[PDB]
Amino acid sequence: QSACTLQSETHPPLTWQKCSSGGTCTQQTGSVVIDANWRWTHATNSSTNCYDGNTWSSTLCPDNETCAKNCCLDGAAYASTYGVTTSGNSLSIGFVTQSAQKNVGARLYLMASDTTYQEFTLLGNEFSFDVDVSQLPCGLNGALYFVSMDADGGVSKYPTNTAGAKYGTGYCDSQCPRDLKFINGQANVEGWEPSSNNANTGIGGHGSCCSEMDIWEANSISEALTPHPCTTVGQEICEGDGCGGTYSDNRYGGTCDPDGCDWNPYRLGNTSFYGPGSSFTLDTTKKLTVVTQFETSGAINRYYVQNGVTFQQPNAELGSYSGNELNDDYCTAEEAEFGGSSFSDKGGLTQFKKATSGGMVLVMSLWDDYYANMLWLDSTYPTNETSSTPGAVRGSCSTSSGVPAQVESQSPNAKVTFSNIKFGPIGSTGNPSG
Ligand SMILES: OCC(CO)NC[C@H](O)COc1cccc2ccccc12
Ligand SMILES: *[C@@H]1O[C@H](CO)[C@@H](O)[C@H](O)[C@H]1NC(C)=O
Ligand SMILES: [Co+2]
Ligand SMILES: [Co+2]
Repeated sequence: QSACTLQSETHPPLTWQKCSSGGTCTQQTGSVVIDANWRWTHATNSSTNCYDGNTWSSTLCPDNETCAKNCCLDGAAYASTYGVTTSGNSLSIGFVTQSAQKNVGARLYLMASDTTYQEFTLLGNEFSFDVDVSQLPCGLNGALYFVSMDADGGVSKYPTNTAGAKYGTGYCDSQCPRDLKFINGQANVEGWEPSSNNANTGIGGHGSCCSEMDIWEANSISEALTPHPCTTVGQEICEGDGCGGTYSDNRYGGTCDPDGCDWNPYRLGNTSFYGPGSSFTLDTTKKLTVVTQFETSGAINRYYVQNGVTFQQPNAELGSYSGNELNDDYCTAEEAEFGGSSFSDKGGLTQFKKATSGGMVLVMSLWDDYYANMLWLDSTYPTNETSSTPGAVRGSCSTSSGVPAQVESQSPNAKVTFSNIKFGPIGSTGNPSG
């Protein structure tokens, strides 16, 4: 697709700190851009929609190529349409925003310039941020994560995409998402099926796969840390049910691991570590700091800080694994005790290390889950299981929780605030900010 300018595109600014082994940090100035799926897609020479509700224009978009030629993405009113605001080093994302229409959530990328994504090489480094999850109830996910996207949003590989990173093109993740309206400079109208339960979405004939590092998927009740390897590291189109992932009949057929090697302290047995109020180690009514370290072995270490008190990732025991480092032994024991072979089929942390060794794009989002009600994060899942089933209970939310229409109606003022991002060599991010 191309870009149109009926609505101006001004990326909300956002600063962050780049830290050095020598003990100082310096401020960087970036900005955030909203993903192309949230934008108005219209004809290049008029205001006629190419996509509206959950259907495409049969005349403007008779096939994927013609559609991309005829159609453009327009600019975003970040605050009044999408409930997205920044201030200095802080980003806030509202849940439901009512303007001329209702909007739910946002998926945003950190930019290096107004036309390019910021890339981060995670391996050997650590990533620190502060988060307020206090306004996130059951069924919501305030996510901070990385994916192996192209810095230009795909423009160099697919010149029929001229909109680029400036308009949030090129997304991919470990679900091989098929709800994307444009992939590889072509629309996704061919094979489009509107969502049975969402007036605004559907599933197309193509998806977009890449490696995904879920640093933070969380609400006020539950939080998880999850790497997801893919057999192709970077962004790659997939075909229909061959995609696998949540959007396909079979989730395990494809090139990505959609489950991941997840570390959720509640799921692993420490039900007192994280939750609302003073009965938990980390009180989710208050801001907290989350630090994630990518040691060169390919293992992942984690610690938290709240009110000046530091806590490592809590220790877990699972099969023959004992510790608090997310390593090969952990992931293997997880598969043995909780089930599944997706993570190891896709090459585990060794394959994942290929993603963290290269550049990844930072994503911040707030979403509700039209497929599984976020039960996989904060409830018992599958819902027919009980606590006797190992790993079934991931959080304290009811198995009835997280119905999108219900949480949208009941908690429209929900929001997440990410702030004070700091990145650099392991051991460096706790030093003074410049
Ligand atoms: O927060 C950012 C998102 C970006 O996709 N990360 C999702 C992870 O790839 C894991 O995804 C899922 C794992 C299990 C069940 C799921 C059910 C519905 C949707 C997603 C599911
Ligand atoms: C949970 O983890 C915290 C922090 O490591 C620890 O102090 C606490 O004793 C743990 N509780 C349980 C029940 O494991
Ligand atoms: Co095709
Ligand atoms: Co180690």
